[PDB]
Amino acid sequence: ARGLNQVFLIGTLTARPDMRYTPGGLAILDLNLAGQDAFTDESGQEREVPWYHRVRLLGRQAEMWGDLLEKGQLIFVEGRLEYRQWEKDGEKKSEVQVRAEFIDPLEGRGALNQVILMGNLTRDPDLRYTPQGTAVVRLGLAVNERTHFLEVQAWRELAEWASELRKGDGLLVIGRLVNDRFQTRVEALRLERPTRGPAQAGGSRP
Amino acid sequence: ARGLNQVFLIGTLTARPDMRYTPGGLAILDLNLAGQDAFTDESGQEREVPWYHRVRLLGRQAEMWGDLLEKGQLIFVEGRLEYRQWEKDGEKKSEVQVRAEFIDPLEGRGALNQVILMGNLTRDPDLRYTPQGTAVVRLGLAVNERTHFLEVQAWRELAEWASELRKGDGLLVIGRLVNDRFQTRVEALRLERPTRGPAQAGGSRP
Repeated sequence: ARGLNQVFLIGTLTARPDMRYTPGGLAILDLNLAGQDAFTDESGQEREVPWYHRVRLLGRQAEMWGDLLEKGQLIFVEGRLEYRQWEKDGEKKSEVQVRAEFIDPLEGRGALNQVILMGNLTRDPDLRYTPQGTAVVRLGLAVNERTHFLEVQAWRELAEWASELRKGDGLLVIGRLVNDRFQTRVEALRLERPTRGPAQAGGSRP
Repeated sequence: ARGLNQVFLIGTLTARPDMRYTPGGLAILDLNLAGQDAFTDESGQEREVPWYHRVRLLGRQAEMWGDLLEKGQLIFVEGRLEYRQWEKDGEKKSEVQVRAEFIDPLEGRGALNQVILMGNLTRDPDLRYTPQGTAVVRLGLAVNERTHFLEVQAWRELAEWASELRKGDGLLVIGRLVNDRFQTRVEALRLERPTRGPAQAGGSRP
């Protein structure tokens, strides 16, 4: 594909979902989900961070659930990232939220956070280093599967590789959604550069 | 969702793709991809297995690439699993293949195998144990996002949990696609049971 925007989550409801409708009649259901990621590796030496994401469900899906979800329920989400900007208003000029296309409450018997995107860089990479000497890069990505602008961050080896990218380059991103004003951004676990599609005729050749 | 069928791969072409058309004019392009998964964990004690999957691209996508792919090219695939059965013919009565909706050749500068499914069990679980005493279960899953029948396998803790499932139960599967007659099946890395949708009125109540 050219523009790809996919989010998969599995977290627990932190409050009872509260229904709501628009003046015209559109059902809107916001679910606050929490879970955690184990950023650790090797034989320990690291640990694991928590995440809290509000996911929005609209329409008939919102209509069939906005009444049955109890605080503490484990839920599976299949959705995408939504970018919105305005004047005035909010916290701030803009926000990125998770939009649920579907949801499926799961049995708890007695967390998953994955994101995959593909777009174009909106500006040149920004490589920086931490006091300890760890490479870190911030990337601006434009995704149109309106256009959505998303922030991505990568560390160490990946950061240094990404520092060689150029504004406008295509980028495939695979990672997890993270928090922090306050901003929802993507923490890249994997990065690849898709070579552009087939090569036209060309005036002077290439 | 109810029926979910998503496959994501990143592997290297093992031969130059060979174009082909149907009598009516449909473009068909088969790509043979290879890669490997590191089934290992903890401080070693394990290693990593290889995979070879033929992915089929049809139509205009097949038309725009079936000429530019060189043996050795790294490719990203976004697709789904396809089940086909017949009489006579093949190897054998049936086959499961990966159907590519899109593909994106990637720059190699100078592997990914993930599957997510949701369907219903077609029969009761089959729990077995290895000589070493390791729990292993084989599950039959029916997915309709025609219906596709897929085989799934899980080990240890997951296998014993899955042995408590019943024919007809809903199941969410997250794992990797594996080989081996010869059969393409799914190796579950994660399993969850989605509680069925909202509860009707009910004659005697439930």
